[PDB]
Amino acid sequence: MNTKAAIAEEQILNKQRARRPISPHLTIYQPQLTWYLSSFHRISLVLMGLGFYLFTILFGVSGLLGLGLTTEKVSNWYHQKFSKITEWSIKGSFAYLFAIHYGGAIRHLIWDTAKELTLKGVYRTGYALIGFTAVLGTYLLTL
Amino acid sequence: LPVLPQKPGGVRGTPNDAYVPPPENKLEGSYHWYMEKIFALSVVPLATTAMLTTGPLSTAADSFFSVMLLGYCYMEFNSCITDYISGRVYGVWHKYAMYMLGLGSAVSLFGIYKLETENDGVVGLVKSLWD
Amino acid sequence: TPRLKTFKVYRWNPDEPSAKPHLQSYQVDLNDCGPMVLDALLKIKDEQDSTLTFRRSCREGICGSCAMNIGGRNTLACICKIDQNESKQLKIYPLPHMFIVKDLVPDLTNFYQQYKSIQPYLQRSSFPKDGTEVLQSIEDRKKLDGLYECILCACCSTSCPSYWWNQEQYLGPAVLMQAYRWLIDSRDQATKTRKAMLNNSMSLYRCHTIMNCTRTCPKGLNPGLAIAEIKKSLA
Amino acid sequence: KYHIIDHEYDCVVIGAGGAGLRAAFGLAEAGYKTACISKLFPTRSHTVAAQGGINAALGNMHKDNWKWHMYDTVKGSDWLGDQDSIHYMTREAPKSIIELEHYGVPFSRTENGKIYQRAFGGQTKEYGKGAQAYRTCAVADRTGHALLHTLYGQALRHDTHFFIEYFALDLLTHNGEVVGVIAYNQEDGTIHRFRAHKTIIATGGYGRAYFSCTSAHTCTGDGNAMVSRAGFPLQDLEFVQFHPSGIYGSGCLITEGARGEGGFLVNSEGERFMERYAPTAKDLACRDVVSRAITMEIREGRGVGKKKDHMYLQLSHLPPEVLKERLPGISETAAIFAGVDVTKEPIPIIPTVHYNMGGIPTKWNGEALTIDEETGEDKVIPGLMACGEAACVSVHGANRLGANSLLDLVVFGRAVAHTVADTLQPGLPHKPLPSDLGKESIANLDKLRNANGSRSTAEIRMNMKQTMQKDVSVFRTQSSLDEGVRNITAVEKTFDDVKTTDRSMIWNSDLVETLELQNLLTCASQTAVSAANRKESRGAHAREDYPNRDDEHWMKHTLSWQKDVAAPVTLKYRRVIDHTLDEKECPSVPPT
Ligand SMILES: *Cc1cc2c(cc1C)nc1c(=O)[nH]c(=O)nc-1n2C[C@H](O)[C@H](O)[C@H](O)COP(=O)(O)OP(=O)(O)OC[C@H]1O[C@@H](n2cnc3c(N)ncnc32)[C@H](O)[C@@H]1O
Ligand SMILES: CCCCCCCC/C=C\CCCCCCCC(=O)O[C@H](COC(=O)CCCCCCC/C=C/CCCCCCCC)COP(=O)(O)OCCN
Ligand SMILES: C=C(CN(C(=O)c1c(C(F)F)nn(C)c1F)C1CC1)c1ccc(Cl)cc1Cl
Ligand code: SF4
Ligand code: F3S
Ligand code: FES
Repeated sequence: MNTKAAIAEEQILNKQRARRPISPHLTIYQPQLTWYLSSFHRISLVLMGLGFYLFTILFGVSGLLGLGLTTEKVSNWYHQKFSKITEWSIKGSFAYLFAIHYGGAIRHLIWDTAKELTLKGVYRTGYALIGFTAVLGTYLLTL
Repeated sequence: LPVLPQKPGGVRGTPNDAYVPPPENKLEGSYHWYMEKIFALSVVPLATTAMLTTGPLSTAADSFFSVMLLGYCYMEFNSCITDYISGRVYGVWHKYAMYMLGLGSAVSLFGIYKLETENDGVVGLVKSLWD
Repeated sequence: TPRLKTFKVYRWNPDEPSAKPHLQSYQVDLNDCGPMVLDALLKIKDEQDSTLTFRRSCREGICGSCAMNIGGRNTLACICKIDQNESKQLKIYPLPHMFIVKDLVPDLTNFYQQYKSIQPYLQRSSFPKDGTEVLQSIEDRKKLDGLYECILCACCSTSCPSYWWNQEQYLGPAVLMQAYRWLIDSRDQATKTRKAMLNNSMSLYRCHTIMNCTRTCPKGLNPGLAIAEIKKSLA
Repeated sequence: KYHIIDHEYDCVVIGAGGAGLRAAFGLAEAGYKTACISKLFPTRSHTVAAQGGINAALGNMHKDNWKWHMYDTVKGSDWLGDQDSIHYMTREAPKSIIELEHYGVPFSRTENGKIYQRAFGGQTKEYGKGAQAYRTCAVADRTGHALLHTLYGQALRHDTHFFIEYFALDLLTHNGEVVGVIAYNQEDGTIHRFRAHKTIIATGGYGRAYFSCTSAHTCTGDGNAMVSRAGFPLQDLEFVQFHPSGIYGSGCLITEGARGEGGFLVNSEGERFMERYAPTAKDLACRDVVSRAITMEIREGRGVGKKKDHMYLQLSHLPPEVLKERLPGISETAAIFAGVDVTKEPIPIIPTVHYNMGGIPTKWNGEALTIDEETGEDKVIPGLMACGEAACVSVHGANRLGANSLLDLVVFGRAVAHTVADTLQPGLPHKPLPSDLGKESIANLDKLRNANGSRSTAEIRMNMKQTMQKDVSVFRTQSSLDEGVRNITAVEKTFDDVKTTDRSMIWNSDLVETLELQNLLTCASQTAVSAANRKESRGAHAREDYPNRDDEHWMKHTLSWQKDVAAPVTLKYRRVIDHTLDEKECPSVPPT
């Protein structure tokens, strides 16, 4: 016994385990500043790192299967391609994604030296991140 | 993507069993933590000396910015594969997603070279694109 | 004249397994009720529908049995206070991303198997010769404050989005704080082998410093700073 | 309809408190196959709520002696304790706190590197005439919390098969000896039969038979009702202890360390309870005279209250630096249910039920007892043992000294594992019994599940709680104890018409609360009959019609029998042992 009584009890428990549901995780949780200001640090680099890859795999594909691309050759195709009202919807949303990732990467270089990790310091370095983003992102439009 | 058959209910056994931890593989553990902190410590000062520059950078200061931007972007795409496409639930397609982060980032380094030697820089492409 | 507040409790019955889960609505008179949430759950069970199942034991907040998700955040039901305004309602749920047994009872079997694997006991090799205790200073005993007094409620583990998806392999913020309680102990001379269970891909290195662990702890401890010192000690 | 699963072990321990955990790995470090059956997770037991210390005569702040500790345990019980278990407990007490530190208990330190120990009430040195001694050996406010979490982590070092969330129903018994238990898996819905050679009961006390108590929600008497249903007696059930401090309205507790270093109970006039009405010249005394100080203060009018049943305890005298280092767990548990700070205004206090000095009659080595029906001597029950709060060795006797209940768990959980190894050899065949061994315990699980009556299980539970608080209380006489026996008998005849509206078998919590009501009705009906038959006053049982303590006729224990609910209760008595283990090590203490 105790091995015949462990197989027999795991047969009816592995049968009941397969019909249990999962409790909801998103869509019920409270919106806080700890996981809303941290999902803007993964979104902002995926949307920016894709543009960095696509513009360097284009110059490195046209080297092998040679078409002869140049920086002033693609700049006319992008400038002349979009109307005026969508030229500023693209560049108006890359200025604020650059300021929230530049000012959020200094927030993480402090947190690997184990400083500013109390609850009083997680919130006061996150109120500077919303002030640094709204000023640097608007100054980059005037350039 | 085809999904491997999972454990029934998420668990298997009695509470007096134990989790058997993986062997020590510190090329994926502690040494990977070193590489993610060298690329971040050298893209924050180098981008700050690009908002204070009159025009484009020199080809000694622009190649060192572009190679340190590719490794910084590789190490975060590496960390989204291992959170969402895992070997527990997909199996073979955890490694096939890590080989297409191979020649989709080895052609990228060839694209850095054909920007730096004929045209001027990566920063000389985005400054002329505008923002 | 009574004051009726409306509660909304999660329901599931494993004898009808094809029925979807849903929220059921009760109304409790707040004049003859206690000030806490557990005092209003125990009246729905006694004077109304008595098939509502949940865990409870001390009603003080030191064992950690009544962990649930009350109003959006993870807390204990015997500390959380009823907002005395009958114009609003309340939504009670189980702990998030857990396989439920019956109603508000999650299956914490994986949570107990991960806690056994960190070896939570002293591992010396020698003791004094006269039969007296092993010495420790006052400044080394002060290093243990704020760490040994976790009640194992798993309210921090089931708020970490890296533990929502990867929980069959990532140890969570509640087990990784008790692994630090034994690493900085000055009487435990087994340190090199307690840092070889954590030097792989995903046992420690799925923490991305979101910090919902330190925000939702009902006892006021800091499990998000204790993971920042294990990473700094493996380097 | 049912299917039964058969296990087979050597020793089975029922309970995972501080006594059932110490005895569990004490038997698995000796080569035995042990199984620990628990209803909760082991770090959610009631002994996580303790906030005092563990008395031990270590002597690292002044000189000390273990014979001084023995005199205080003997005097403080009104000479009803067994003096051969006081001599054993107070001798093995220094050896079990140094051994408990080698497991990793984070004791508070002293500036030499040694354990720090404070003062409770009762311990005076030099044979009861001298200044107050210092031996309590405390962690700051979590002595009970840091003792479960260390004893549980040491049970994982060895092999101990924990069966978590099982509800034990009854003892299997064949021809006067016990052969195992029968349980019920809550998660799955199965019936399990365990078979063993020695089964050890460490369930705990019953405190939820009263209206207001300091106990948990799961502190029902479950081991005392398994034993009483098999035909065995229970001992000294009349001595219930009423703690002096406890929160008005709910029952929550502040520790007695709040009076160890600075504490005044200030009434409506503004005096200290030190003399002149209901007082001993010294405060910090034993827990029932101070409890008989407060209850005599409120009725004559000398008490502040919203309905004039209320008191105070000042903590504004203490410096603010000592309130964060010595008692940090008190400042947070008062500002939630009472809503006031500990530094500016005093806190409300009521006396409530604390501890039970009664249970299974036991020898000092762990073996359970009965009495013979021919000559009236003692008799060992084959196969049964007990330890913890559910046992009655008579170390506490008639009155409990503070911080001696955590020493009770460690010393007599270590002595249980030591006398099994001296009797039982590992590896032994089991006897083949009939195939329906324990068929009358599943016939009761079926009746209480398909129940249909008029009274719900939460309505009959309220007629038991309001009866025991009205009649069996602090002040007793033989005109309100006879009204308690006639009322608790009428409540027991309404359990025949209970009503249950949950027929599931997976986490059927409507069935577990009406199984715990059958256990509390057996334990509460034997307390009202035992307390109405002792015509004297000693310890925590004070009779107003007999105010003197009698020694020549009433220095004996009480044993009570009751088989089922609504059945007659009988009484027999046994003598108290008044000689030590060795007459040359410590002589006996005579009465005074
Ligand atoms: C209530 C209390 C007690 C207390 C105290 C403060 C409070 C609020 N302060 C103390 C102090 O300062 N100093 C001291 O010396 N003692 C103090 N106490 C008393 C002390 O806590 C108790 O004496 C002690 O806790 C008793 O321990 P024991 O091991 O005997 O009991 P337990 O921990 O309550 O055991 C509970 C376990 O039993 C299992 N169980 C119960 N019934 C069943 C059934 N039917 N089936 C299976 N298992 C069962 C539970 O699972 C639990 O593990
Ligand atoms: C630390 C974050 C790391 C970002 C990783 C993403 C990879 C690419 C990101 C950035 C590329 C280089 C950044 C260039 C630095 C800004 C230069 C600047 O501010 O000058 C502005 C140019 O304005 C800007 O460019 C605003 C900066 C935002 C750039 C775009 C944001 C994110 C870019 C994603 C790249 C997608 C494709 C772009 C080209 C492909 C090659 C990268 C005007 O020029 P001056 O007048 O000379 O400035 C001197 C002032 N006295
Ligand atoms: C809404 C989320 C959840 N979430 C994360 O998943 C997450 C994680 C963790 F999953 F490993 N680590 N980091 C850094 C994150 F942003 C954030 C809230 C925490 C989300 C955000 C961005 C993306 Cl592209 C996908 C998702 Cl689904
Ligand atoms: S750290 Fe806090 S929230 Fe997490 S398990 Fe411990 S007590 Fe609970
Ligand atoms: S919330 Fe989770 S991601 Fe890390 S910092 Fe805490 S364990
Ligand atoms: S009941 Fe123990 S913490 Fe809520």
